[PDB]
Formats: sequence, structure tokens, C-alpha cells
Amino acid sequence: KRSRKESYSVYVYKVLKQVHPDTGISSKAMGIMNSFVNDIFERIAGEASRLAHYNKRSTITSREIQTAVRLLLPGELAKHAVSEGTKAVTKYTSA
Amino acid sequence: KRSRKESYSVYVYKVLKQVHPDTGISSKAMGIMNSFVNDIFERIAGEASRLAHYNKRSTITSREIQTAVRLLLPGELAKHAVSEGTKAVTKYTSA
Amino acid sequence: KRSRKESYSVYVYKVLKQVHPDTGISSKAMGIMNSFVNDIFERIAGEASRLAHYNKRSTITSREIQTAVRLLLPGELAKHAVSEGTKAVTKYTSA
Amino acid sequence: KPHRYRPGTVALREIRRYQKSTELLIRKLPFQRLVREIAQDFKTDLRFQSSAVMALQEASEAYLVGLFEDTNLAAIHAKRVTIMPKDIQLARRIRGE
Amino acid sequence: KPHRYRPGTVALREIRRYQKSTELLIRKLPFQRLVREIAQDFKTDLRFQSSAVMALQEASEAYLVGLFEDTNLAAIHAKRVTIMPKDIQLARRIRGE
Amino acid sequence: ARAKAKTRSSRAGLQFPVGRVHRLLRKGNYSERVGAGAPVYLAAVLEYLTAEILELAGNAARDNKKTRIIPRHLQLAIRNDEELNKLLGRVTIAQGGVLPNIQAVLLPK
Amino acid sequence: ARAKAKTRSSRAGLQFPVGRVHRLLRKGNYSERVGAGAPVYLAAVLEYLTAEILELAGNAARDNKKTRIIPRHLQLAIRNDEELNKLLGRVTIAQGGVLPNIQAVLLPK
Amino acid sequence: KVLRDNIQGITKPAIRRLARRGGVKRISGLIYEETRGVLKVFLENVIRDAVTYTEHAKRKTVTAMDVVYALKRQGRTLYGFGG
Amino acid sequence: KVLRDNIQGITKPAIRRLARRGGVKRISGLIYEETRGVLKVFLENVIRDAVTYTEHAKRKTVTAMDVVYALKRQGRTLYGFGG
Amino acid sequence: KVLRDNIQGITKPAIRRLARRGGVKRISGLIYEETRGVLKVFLENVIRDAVTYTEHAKRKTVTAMDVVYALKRQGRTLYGFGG
DNA sequence: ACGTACGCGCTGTCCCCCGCGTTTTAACCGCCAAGGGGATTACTCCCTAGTCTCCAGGCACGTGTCAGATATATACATCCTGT
DNA sequence: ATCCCCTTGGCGGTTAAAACGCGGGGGACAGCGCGTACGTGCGTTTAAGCGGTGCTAGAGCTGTCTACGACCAATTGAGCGGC
Repeated sequence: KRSRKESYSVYVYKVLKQVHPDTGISSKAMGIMNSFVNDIFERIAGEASRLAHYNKRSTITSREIQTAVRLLLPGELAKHAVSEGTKAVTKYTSA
Repeated sequence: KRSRKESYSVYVYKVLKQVHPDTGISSKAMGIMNSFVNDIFERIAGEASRLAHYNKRSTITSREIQTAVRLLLPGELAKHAVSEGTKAVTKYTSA
Repeated sequence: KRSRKESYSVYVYKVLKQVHPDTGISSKAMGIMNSFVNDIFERIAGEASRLAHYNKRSTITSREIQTAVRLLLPGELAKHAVSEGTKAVTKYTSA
Repeated sequence: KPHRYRPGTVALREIRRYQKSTELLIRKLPFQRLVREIAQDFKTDLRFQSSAVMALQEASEAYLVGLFEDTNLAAIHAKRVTIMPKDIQLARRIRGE
Repeated sequence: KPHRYRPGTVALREIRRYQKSTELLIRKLPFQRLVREIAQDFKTDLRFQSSAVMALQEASEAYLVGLFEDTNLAAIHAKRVTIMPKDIQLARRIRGE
Repeated sequence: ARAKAKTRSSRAGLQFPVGRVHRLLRKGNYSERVGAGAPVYLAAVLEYLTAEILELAGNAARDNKKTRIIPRHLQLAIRNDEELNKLLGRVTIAQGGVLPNIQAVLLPK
Repeated sequence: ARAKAKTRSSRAGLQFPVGRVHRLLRKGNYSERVGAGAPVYLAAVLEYLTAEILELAGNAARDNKKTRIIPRHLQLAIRNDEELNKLLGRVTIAQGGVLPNIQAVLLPK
Repeated sequence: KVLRDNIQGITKPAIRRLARRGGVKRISGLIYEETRGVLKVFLENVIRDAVTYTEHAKRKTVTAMDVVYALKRQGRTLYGFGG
Repeated sequence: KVLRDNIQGITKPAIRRLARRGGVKRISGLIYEETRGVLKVFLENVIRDAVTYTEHAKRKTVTAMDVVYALKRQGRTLYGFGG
Repeated sequence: KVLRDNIQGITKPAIRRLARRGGVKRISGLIYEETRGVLKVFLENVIRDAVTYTEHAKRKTVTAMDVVYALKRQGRTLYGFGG
């Protein structure tokens, strides 16, 4: 008997095949991507919590992360991310 | 009232509100965009018809337009176009 | 009137008179001390959160914060703080 | 002959006096104008607390003090009493920019 | 006579060979012995997972190679190519430890 | 008891119509039958091209410190881009003029 | 009697899980309320990040003509970009080594 | 209305006093321009964070509260104005 | 069971190879022992923190998760072992 | 199986004979390189198009019919191979 | 163990910067109008957490298979050597 | 929706802020060797690497239970506002 350990397996595999169908994966690289997504997630999450404390809002909306991604993410990366999330949330509200 | 002269009006304004919320649109620039969409749609539709006759196909699906985008649009734009078109058809299959 | 805006003025003044009855205090120094209280408190609270989630603990106890003190506070300052907190919690449990 | 001090002695007197000094070392109003200048480079018609001008003033001067104490460490490592811009550049590189 | 390269180009060959390589340059067994020894210096009879020893090995690997690239920056600051330990003391000080 | 009329463009997550593009493919007389991926794919490539060229148009307008897009900005935006130029070599923009492309020897020394 | 299941990722057209990130923000204990657009926004941000870095890593793997991505490819991918360098200056990569960085004075002549 | 140079208002003698605090005893002329440059870089980062706070605060006047918040995020935490 | 001299377990050629990865051409003789010392104090911090994590867990074996976690709270996060 | 550099298989006197059909009296030695380069460019375009045609048709052998289709697309319509 | 190479001590040598010193000018000081926005308060709506139920994608497991791990023979790069 | 207050806007006097020129005078730095010290080329050895074997410590999961602590209405009191 084994307990399942959660990871970011199929999502990184699918996004790689969406960007490069003919490029393979090694498992140590897969661990590096697991640690990357966990690290950046906790960075944004902690910054969002600090903003919620800071403006005394009891909530984290899309606007808090919008603020947080010009906080941590730089510039063109941040503005492309803002655009991606903006179109994502418009598709989400349309669905 | 008069008969409706169909155009791409509201679509060009909403895609601009996605990509640049603050800038405005002139009627001349909007006519340029209408004639651009007319030209590119005409080119891709005509080449799709060409591939329909050429492979003796009565059917034109996304695969022939992927063929046509690989034909007409050069390189960087071609693979970019294939990427968001593939994302679009996957979300179409997932409705 | 105004809403009561909270600060650590009185208690630092209390410990000030406790350890130096003859000395005075300034407003700038008191703002520095309030920022110091806030800074050290938030560092220990953040490390206590990390210890809570790394062990999947839903609570932060004296063991959790005690460990966090050994992490944050270095060396003899750490063990003196352990001694003070242990004496304090034994006095607290003695009611 | 009018009396004149040797170079560095007035400099070291300034060192001792202004490590002894605790006040703000920059003129207030041009710093306020500069932070407003950078503000309208970002958002239009934006306003500041005077306390915020104080806060950026004291943070800016202390941050610069950090860069320059790193600059002395680099310069004495470079065996120079006259610093150069490459000292500050290397300090920015090592500090984790 | 057997062929002999000049002092330095074998070192640069080792350089180029090792940024094209990825392999962990520290021997496994004495590193595991060292981590058990340092841990035993604090708390007794302490066991290490092999994954922990390996993970700490690339950790220490990256920490020191960051320190050496930083001291190479300190050396080209000092007009030198051979680093000396005051570069490391400088790097420790201006990094803030 | 019919389902709510929800749009195929939002099914694509896109803005250029599946409906209008499919209609002009059917009534443009290009094939007897048209697959469902065809109008969504072609609307997607038009939206990509449109977003890219209005990105360059907006940057061109803000470079000229102006707010509203003009065909001067459009023509400038087209012939800064090599693959757009290769796409639109034989097309002339109304009121766009010519981007400054001055050959060197006719410039003064 | 019941609506058919659609994931929020398919509603947003993302393939990172919206529900997983929403859970992990609930149980990451960052606020007692979280706006609904926040986790899908964050998942889209990580989607852009992972897509960017997998473009870079796949391109690097083609450049060293290897079919499978390796942490060496990842470490070249991060370290050959400036804004990812600022994003991950303090990050250790297992078996990624160091970027090829020789100083100009270390070269002979 | 707009202003085009107040970077020089943090003057050459003012930069001289600032380096006198750091213990710097001789300063060549090339340092000062790069010091105002990195002053612009740091304060640009801080005010970017600050206006991002401020726009997120849905206000139009910057307080010192978001200033010390941004100094906390950048890693140069300031004592004296917290709370 | 007791170990005495594992500072010399990290051999001199291992140190030279380390500095090869960091791009050091020439390595003087005084470097090896004090780099052993700074590796020692780095592991004193990291292992003290990680072992403190373990004894917080009431575990007896040090895990790689605690090594990377004690790394990460020192601003030295590592990728590749469950972080 | 794999080839590297067969582009000189279109020999220089072949290019000379081509220019004699093109009515060039004197062909510089510099000329042959960009003729090979533009021939590479044109064939790269044509074979890209033709490969796209054949891969659309789910085949593995290029027909001359697809070649003359590629010449229809790019604007160099050729007569005499079943177009 | 041979040996080239690096760290550098000192010292001229141009050379740039500190310091004194008067002048000029704009912040400092101190002084009034005011209003816009910071900040506070009532409302009612937006929004999201949370349970029951149900399903469906995502991870453990196995495996089997071809990209890669390993092996062997030339070509050139390089790096010293020789005229 | 408001209110009221600290910033914004404008005004007058001054002297330090600065600022620029003169002049002294302190400084970086190439470089020419010299001291020397690792760098590199080998041989030697030995212990790490590799492969195989037996033990069991404790990691981790499961069940039990109970130790522990937010909530809430309420009472009150000690610190916040204000002078």
C-alpha cells in the first residue's frame, strides 16, 4: 500500500506538447518544473496575503494579483501575464 | 433606416480594448482594418478552395487552413497562428 | 473624535521604567520601537506559519514558535529567549 | 598666509561629523520635486504626503549609505583611496540585483 | 620529449569541460561522512537519507560556485586572475554574512 | 425548453465570429462542405494578425505621443515588421504615406 | 437531473488546473476569502511562465540536438534570459550546473 | 507643468555628504552621475511598487504606509513609520 | 561511529574542480582550508536549521525536504527535491 | 543516407550555361555564390510549399502535380507536367 | 619535480580631485486661501465559502522500446614546436 | 455622500546651498623586473565506486482518544484620545 503524492505532472507534459510536440522529458527536469511552479506560486501567494493585510481587504481578487504581478514579475513578462489573465477572466466570466 | 452594410466594427474595437484600453480609433484606420480582414480572409479562403480542388476534396476543415497558413504566412507568424488556432480548436472541441 | 489607532507606546514605556526608571523617551525613537515590534513579530509569525504547513499542523504552538525562535534568533540570544519564554510559560501555566 | 588644511583632513572631519550627524542630508524640496517628476513619469497628477517625502528621503539616503559602505569595502579591496564607478557597479552586481 | 601544455590552458580546458558538463564534482562518500560528522557535532546518532545527502551536495555545489564566480568578479576588480581568500571574506561581508 | 443561445466565438474564446466567417466561407463558394475547424481556425489567425498589428499601431501612436490610431501609424507599423511586409508587399494603405526609408548616399555628408 | 461536469480550466481555456490552485490558495492560508478570478489569473500567469520556459528549454534541446529536456537545458534557458534571471537569481537548480560564463581576461591573448 | 530635470536637485555636494556618511574619503567625478542613475533605478522600483499599491488602494495620494510596504517587499525594511 | 577529520573528506582536487565550475583559473594554496571552513559554517547554518526542522517533526532521520526548506528560508531555495 | 553539402553539385559551369541561356556574356567569380544562395532560397520556398502539399495529402512521395501546384501558388506557373 | 606565470613593491608621471573662498540663488522660514481628496459612514449588492452528490482527469503501476548510454575509429582544433 | 485637513497653490525675506574657479596636492597605475607558488605532467596507492548481502530503524500510515482552543455574549478596565 502506498499514499499518493501530488505533483504537477500531466500539466507540464501537456503544455510542453502544446509548445513542442517533438521534444521529450527527463524526470529530473520534471522535478525542476515542479519546484519552479511551487516556488513562483508561493511567492505570488505570500505577496497577495501581504497585500490583503496591507489594504485591510479580507479577500484576494484578480486585482490583488494584478497588483502583485507588477510587484514581482517584471515588465513585459508582467504585462503579457496581465493580458493573459485578462483574456482568461473574460473567457471565464463568459462561461 | 437603410440596409445594413456589414463590417468588422465592434470586433476591432473590442480586440483593441483587449490589447490597448486607452487608445482610440479613427474611421480611416477602421476602413484600413476592414480591408485588411477582407484581403486576408479572401487569400486564405481562396487557397483553401485551391487545396479542396487539388486533393479532390469537397471538405474544408481546419487542417486545410493549417496547410494554407503554413503556405502563406511566413515562418514566425505561421507557427504562432498554428498555435493559437490549435488552442482555439481544442477549446471548440471542449466547447 | 477619532478612531483609536493602536500602538505599543505604553508597554515599551512600562518596560523602560522597569529597567531604567530615570531615562526618557522620544517620539521618533518610539516610532522606531513600534516598527521593531512589528518587524520581529511578523518575521516570527511568518516562520511559524511555514513550520505549521511543513508539518501540516493546523496550529502554531509553543513548540512551533519555539522552534521558529531557534531558526530566527541566533545563538545566545536564542537560548536566552528560550529561557525567558520557558519561564514565562511555566509562570502562565501556574496561573 | 591664510590657513589651509591638507586634503583628506577636511574630508575625514566631514566623515566624523556626519557619522556623528543623524539628520537628513539632502535638501527637501528638490527631492520632493524629483519624486513628483518620477511620479508623473508613471501616473498623472499624483500627490504625496510630506511624511512620504520624508520616508523616501530617509530610505534613499540609507540605501545609498549601504551602497557606499559596500563601495569602501570594494575600494580597499581594490587598494584605492579614490573610488571609481566600477566599485559601485560591482557592488550592485554582488548584492543580488 | 613528452608533450606538455603551458600553465593555464589545461585549467581553461577544465573550465570549458565543466560548464559543458553537469556532474556533481564532490565525491559522494566523503560528503556523506562529512554531513554525518557535522550533524553528530550537534545532535547524536543522526541518519541521513541518500536523497538528502545528494540534495545538500548540489546545494553546497551551487553555493560555493556562486562564491567562486563572485570572487572572480572580486579578482578582476583586483586586476588579478588568482583569487586569494580575502576575496571570499569580502564576498561574505558584502553579501551580508 | 431550448438551450440558451451561447456564442461559438466564446466557445472558441475568441471575438471574430465563427458565424460571420463560416457564412462568408459558405457563400464565398470555396467548397461544397466546410469543416467546423475551418472558421474558428481562420478567425483565430485573423485575431492574431489583428492583435499584433494593433499592438504595433498602439506603440507607434504612443511613440508619436498621440492617442487615436491613424493610418500613418498603421503604415509605419506594417513596414517595421519583416514578415508583415512579406505578407503585405503588394498592398497599398490609404492615407498611410511611406515610412522614412532614406538611402544613405543621397543623404548629405 | 444534473449538469454535466465542466472544469473551470476548460471554461477559461487553460490547462493548468484552476481548481487545484484555488484549493492550494484556500489551504495555503493566505486570506479567508479569495476572489474567483484570482486562482485562474494565477494559473494563467504560471501558464505563460511555463510556456515561455518550455519554449526556451525545447529550443535549447534542439540546439544541443537532444530530444528530451534535461535540467541543463532548463538552466541554460533561465540563465540566458534577463528577466528570468531577476525572477530566479536566488534559485538553485539540481544538475543544471552553471551557465557558460567566461570572463574576457580569462581568455588567452 | 511637467518637469524635465530634478535628478540634479540631488546635487553633487549632496552626494558628497551622502558618501561622507559612508566613510568615502576621495570621490572622483565619474561616480556622481552613476549614483544619481542608480538612485533613479532604486527609487523607480520603489515608486513603481508604491503607485501599484496606491492604484490598488483606489486613492490618488501616496502615504508613507505603502512606502514602507514597498521597502518591505524590496528588502530594505524601514523603521520609524510602520503603523 | 565517531568521526574526527571529515573536513579533509572534501579533497583538494574536489575543491579545484568546484572552482573550475565557478570559472576560477588559478587557485592559491591558502584557499582550500578556509573554503573548507566556509563550507563548514554554511553547513552549520543549513544543517542546524534542517535538523531543527527534523526535531520539530519528532522524526529521527534527516530528509531532503528539510534540507531544501532550510535552504529556502535562508533565501537559497533549491529546485529538484519537492520544494 | 544523410548528406551535408551537395549544393555544389549544381556546378559552376552549369551556372555558366544557365547564364548563357540568360544571355550573360561575363560572369564574375563572385556571382556563383549568390546564385547558389538564391537557388537555395527559391527551392527552400518551393519545397516547403510542396512538402506542405504532400503532408496535407498524407503521402510520403512528392508528385510533380504538387510541384506545379506550388508553382501556381508562388506565381511561376509551369506548363507540361499535368497541371 | 619542472617550470612558466602571477602577485606585487615601488616609483615616476601625468592627472584628477579636495579645499578655500566669494557670489548667487533658490531652499528655508514663516505665512495665508482653500479645496480635493483622505477618510469616515450608511446601504445594499457582489461575491464567495461550504455541503452533498457525482463524475472524470490525474497519478500509481507496469512494461517495452527506441533515444540515449556506451563503444570504436578518423578529422580537425589546438597547441606546442621548429625554422 | 460628506467633511475637514493636510496637502496644494501662492507670497515675501534671507542666508546657507551651491557653485565654480584657483590652486595645492594627494593618487591611480603601468611596468620592470623579482619571488615564488601553484599548474601541470607523470607514478603511486588507496580508497571511492560498483556489486552483492544481511539488519533493522524508523517513516509513515491507521486508529484512538483526548488535549486544546476559537466563538460569543457579556462585563469591565486599562490603554487611546485629548488637553
